[PDB]
Amino acid sequence: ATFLIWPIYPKIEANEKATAVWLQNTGKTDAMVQIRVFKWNQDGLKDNYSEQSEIIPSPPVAKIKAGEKHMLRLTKSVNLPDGKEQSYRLIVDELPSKVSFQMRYSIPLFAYGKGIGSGLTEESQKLNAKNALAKPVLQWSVRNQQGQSELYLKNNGQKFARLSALKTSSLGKAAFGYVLSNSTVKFAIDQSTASKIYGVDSSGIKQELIEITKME
Amino acid sequence: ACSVSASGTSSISVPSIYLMENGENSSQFNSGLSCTGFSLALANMTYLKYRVEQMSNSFTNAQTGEKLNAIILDSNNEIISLGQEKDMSSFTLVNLFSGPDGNLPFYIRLPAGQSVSPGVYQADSPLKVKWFYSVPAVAIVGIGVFFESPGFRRGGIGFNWGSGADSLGSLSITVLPDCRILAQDVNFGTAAFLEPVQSSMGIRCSVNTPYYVSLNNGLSPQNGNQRAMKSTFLKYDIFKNSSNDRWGSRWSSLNATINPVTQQNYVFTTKIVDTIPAGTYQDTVTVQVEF
Repeated sequence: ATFLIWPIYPKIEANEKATAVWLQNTGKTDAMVQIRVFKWNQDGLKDNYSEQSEIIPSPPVAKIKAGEKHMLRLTKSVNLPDGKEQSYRLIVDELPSKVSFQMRYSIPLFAYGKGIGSGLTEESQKLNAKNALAKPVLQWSVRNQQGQSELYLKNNGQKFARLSALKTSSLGKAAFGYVLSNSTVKFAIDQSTASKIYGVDSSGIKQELIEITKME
Repeated sequence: ACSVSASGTSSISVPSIYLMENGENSSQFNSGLSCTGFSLALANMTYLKYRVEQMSNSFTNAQTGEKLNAIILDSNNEIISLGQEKDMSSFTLVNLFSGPDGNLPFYIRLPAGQSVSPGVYQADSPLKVKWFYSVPAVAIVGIGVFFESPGFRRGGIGFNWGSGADSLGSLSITVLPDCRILAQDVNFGTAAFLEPVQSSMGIRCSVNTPYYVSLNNGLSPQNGNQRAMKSTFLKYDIFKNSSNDRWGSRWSSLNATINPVTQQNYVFTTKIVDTIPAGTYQDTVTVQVEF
């Protein structure tokens, strides 16, 4: 079964009560889809996910037959705190001697309280124009646990950073890294730079070269 | 009444691969002219002529220079072209006004196999239209009342289209990231115990869309993280390429057979781990794609 799901970077603006994600089967076989939405935080310097009722997906399960197009409604049950970007993960499970494969899409989802937006629309860009911290503000530090080396990234801004390439010239085997707003995360590294790291952020409308200074 | 939009933006969003393979169906947007309270009695002729004074079928992404081409149509789904007026006056034209705002719709259509990176593709010029109209009004607002552009005369006063009223609006197409996954079955051989199988999984993603691909431990893990196929159970595992590196919970989209809309292909070998009799065992493994 050929499954098409978009958008894969959805968001709910401050003045929107819900957004939509499309589920479309272009194959010739039917598929079953389960939809869940988890709250996403980086407490404990790592990605944690939890059950939540703030964003309710409708429907929670759907049969997507050949040629069908269903809407997945993501609706806010309550209003979010002013000036805050809430992070979530949309999880949709696609089910069309042998070993067969079924799909699972982990999709980033962001919802916005008053006075802050995604920045991918003109209206949300104006909202963030009136907000100084409506961007990622990143700091790094390297402290080495039991007993390897780990890179720490801190975000002091009110919006997330989606980082792709780091270093100063690149860490293969790292497609992306998320540093959520008002959060700190750590990674697995080696080598020495002992300054400020150079990175690329894909959070906004275009790939911006973002500078991240060392914590000291 | 009838009014003309002096400023405004219309936007459609399409995912990129679907755009390449299917184009985009006639999407309705606001022409610039809107009417509410029009009569639906079809008793009085609705005069309406437009002149497109400015328009572009080219849509440009400011940050790459890439472009999309679009067809624009006029609510009878007739292609509109600069430098040519079209009189749409009929008795039934009044039923094309759509939505609560009574927007007279235009349509945008994207054909072909246009392949472009995700981003905002803005019309190279705004859509500026001059309108000449006289629309019968519903009876409760008056008898014989019409919503008219400036200087209009329905006809000791001759018929006159007047000087017209100008609308102006911008058009934008947002191309969205998009990924397709194709993962076929791994079919082991006969029975009466099974050679390994080197297969592959394919992912066609839009250009700047990184991801991690993880595989779970199937429906019947035996000691927590040992994959096994259900008949008793038969233990197996999955390894990246032809190596001894277990593929599990992962594989970065940057690190497997990626040449250039991009396509990644992931080669993996499935091996039996144990004398254990036949046969016909099965498992289903979850492929998680994480953006």
